[PDB]
Amino acid sequence: KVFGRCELAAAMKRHGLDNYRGYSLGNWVCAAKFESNFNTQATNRNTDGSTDYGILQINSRWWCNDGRTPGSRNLCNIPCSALLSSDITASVNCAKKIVSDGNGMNAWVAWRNRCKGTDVQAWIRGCRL
Ligand SMILES: [Cl-]
Ligand SMILES: [Cl-]
Ligand SMILES: [Cl-]
Ligand SMILES: [Cl-]
Ligand SMILES: [Cl-]
Ligand SMILES: [Cl-]
Ligand SMILES: [Cl-]
Ligand SMILES: [Cl-]
Ligand SMILES: [Cl-]
Ligand code: NA
Repeated sequence: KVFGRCELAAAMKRHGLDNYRGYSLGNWVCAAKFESNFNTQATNRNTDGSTDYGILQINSRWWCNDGRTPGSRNLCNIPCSALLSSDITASVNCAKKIVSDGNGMNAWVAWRNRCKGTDVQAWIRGCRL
C-alpha cells in the first residue's frame, strides 16, 4: 500500500507514535518519506546481506526474521514480511522497540541525514489529525 502523507500521519498517530520517546509526528512521517516513499512494500538489500522492509525500512540484521540473514536476530519477534502489510501495526510496534534501544531515531540513517534538525512539522501540515 502506498500511503498518502496525511493518511500515514493519521495512522501513525492512531498507533501511538506522535511524541513516542519524544519524537513528534513529523519526524516519523519524514523518516517514512525518505525510507520508503510511504510504500509499505518497499524493500532494499544492504551490503552485509541483510534486508530493510516496509515503510520504515526495518533491518533483518536485528529486528525481524527473513530466514536469509546469517547470524542475525529477530528482536521484534516477527517475520520480515509482516513489515510489508497494508496494516502498519507490525512496523509501528517494531519501530517503538527500535527507537527505545539507546540511539533514538538515529537508528534510521535517513532520518539523521535528512530529517534531523529540519522543520519536520511541515510533514504534517494541513493534515486532519
Ligand atoms: Cl504497495
Ligand atoms: Cl509527500
Ligand atoms: Cl511535528
Ligand atoms: Cl520491494
Ligand atoms: Cl536479507
Ligand atoms: Cl536469518
Ligand atoms: Cl532473536
Ligand atoms: Cl518468522
Ligand atoms: Cl532520543
Ligand atoms: Na533477522
